[PDB]
Amino acid sequence: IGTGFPFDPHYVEVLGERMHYVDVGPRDGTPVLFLHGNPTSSYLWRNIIPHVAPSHRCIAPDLIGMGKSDKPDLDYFFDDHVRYLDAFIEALGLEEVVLVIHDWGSALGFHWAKRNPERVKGIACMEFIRPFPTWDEWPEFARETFQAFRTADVGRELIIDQNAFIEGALPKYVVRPLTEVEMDHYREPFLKPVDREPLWRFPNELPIAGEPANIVALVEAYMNWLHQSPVPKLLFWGTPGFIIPPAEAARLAESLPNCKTVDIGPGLHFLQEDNPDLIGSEIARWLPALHH
Ligand SMILES: [Cl-]
Repeated sequence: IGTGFPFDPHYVEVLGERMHYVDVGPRDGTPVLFLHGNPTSSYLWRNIIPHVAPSHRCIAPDLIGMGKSDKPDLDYFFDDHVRYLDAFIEALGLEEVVLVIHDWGSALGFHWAKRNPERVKGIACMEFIRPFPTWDEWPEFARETFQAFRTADVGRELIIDQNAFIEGALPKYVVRPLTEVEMDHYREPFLKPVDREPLWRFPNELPIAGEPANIVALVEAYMNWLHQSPVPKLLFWGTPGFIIPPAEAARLAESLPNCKTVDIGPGLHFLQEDNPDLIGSEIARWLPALHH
């Protein structure tokens, strides 16, 4: 599995701040927009993009406060990310897109699709955010971890002061061991502790046990949209998975219209780090029939 990031940097200024992004492939078609989540960056997509770039434009931004993007002193609420990504998409002049989304990138992507349904020609998703109506829906062995993340004292200590999301959760939810070179690419945005604010606000925004109410309502809304939308969908899942276990992937296969599911083998949350070549090859194979 490749550890390098052989993508030229691109930058766009939106809402006073520079956002970094990958931009490769042809300009005369429908772009494929790749949205990472917490605590990652476009680095997460590095081994997937090369499968898709031959046929389609690949655009992979670093969310505001993450990756090589600028790091304003924001609260980094979901709503902040929405503002920055909405502006990013318009700054690039995108019209119709295909989305490839994970974690908070999936909340952003599904929320954008719900608001812009005629501009979404397909959604490839994996380990995506859905409501967890009670802590019981949450993976058992991570309930204590995320309950502690979701506090103003202990959660800040762990995630900001001790970098637990990077040093702990990230490698814990990849089945294969991440290498030190890969870990250094994920560490680099967050070398200064104060810059870890998004890594803490994100778990506090997760729709779990009814809280926070604004995010539960928005996530419920995009999931209701998704369940009624005819848009083509490609859902990657692993075993045991994390926020989409195998049984949920199978329910979604039956319940979401025009949905193809792909078993990637072993995986937890960051499926891209366990089987990037199958994810990329399957996205590439699925794109042509979306054009018409
Ligand atoms: Cl999170």
